Amino acid sequence: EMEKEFEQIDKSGSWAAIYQDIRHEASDFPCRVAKLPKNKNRNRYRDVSPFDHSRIKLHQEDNDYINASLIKMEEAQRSYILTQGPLPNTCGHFWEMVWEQKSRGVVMLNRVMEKGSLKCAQYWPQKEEKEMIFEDTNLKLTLISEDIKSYYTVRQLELENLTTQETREILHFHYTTWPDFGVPESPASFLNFLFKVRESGSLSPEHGPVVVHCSAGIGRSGTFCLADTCLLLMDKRKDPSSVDIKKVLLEMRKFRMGLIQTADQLRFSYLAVIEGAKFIMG
Ligand SMILES: COC(=O)c1c(O)cccc1OCCCCNC(=O)[C@H](Cc1ccc(OCC(=O)O)c(O)c1)NC(C)=O
Repeated sequence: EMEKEFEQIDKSGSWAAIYQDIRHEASDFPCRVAKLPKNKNRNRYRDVSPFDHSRIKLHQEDNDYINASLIKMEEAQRSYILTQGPLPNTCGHFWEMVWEQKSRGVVMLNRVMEKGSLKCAQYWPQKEEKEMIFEDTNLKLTLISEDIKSYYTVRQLELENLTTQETREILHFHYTTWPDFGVPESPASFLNFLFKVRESGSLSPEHGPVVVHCSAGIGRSGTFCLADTCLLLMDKRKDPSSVDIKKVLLEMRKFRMGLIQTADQLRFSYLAVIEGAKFIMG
């Protein structure tokens, strides 16, 4: 399978090379809207922008920009919205996107503070009695319940459109033990987290695209979506060994830049997929 290739790359210690090999072949499209001066304060990293063709547009006549990309995998029949961790002034935009895109789940793969620094705003209420209201996009957010586990937390939230008093349940999956720029020692916990997301229905067709993010929404977020899509493919195809992870990644990079930030994450993606495969086949 892809495991065969794994050893090959591992025994010859050529990951770094194979990873750079993908960076060179990766797609490159314009990000003009993201670069407008008008949107300077809406971007966390100047080097991490959404392409124009695949960017998510907010549904407002004001400024429709938000650093977020719709990754649409045709064959896998799955779509994901990869975005940056919300900034102090984009939290309203963030929840507007979730509402407008009909998303059921939000997957956060980073902690608010990492390496002693702020990597994202506290964009969701931490206490039931303290609901948040985003005045700029006229939305109300409320913590309904919370389940704290060893390496991840699942929060049930309620998002309400104050314009129409319409309400929806949003599931928040918080992977809290993923070292920044690194990868877990064992993919098991990662995979276990992925399946929890799958079991909630948030990745299903009857719902809008799941919202995935870390700090930049490319490294850890990339690893999450690459593994999910790969497993889904082996699951659907008549040949579970026909799934080319490198092909899947590149196909994803057509929609957002920098997916998979280090050769290590690439190696981890291979592991996560290979291991997750053991389940996909009985
Ligand atoms: C490796 O670079 C690429 O693949 C790449 C490319 O090929 C083409 C265009 C852009 C690319 O990627 C561009 C990213 C370059 C790396 N730059 C940085 O460290 C940060 C942004 C960043 C990136 C990944 C992160 O974690 C992700 C995680 O692990 O969860 C993160 O927290 C923050 N920028 C600055 C200057 O503060």
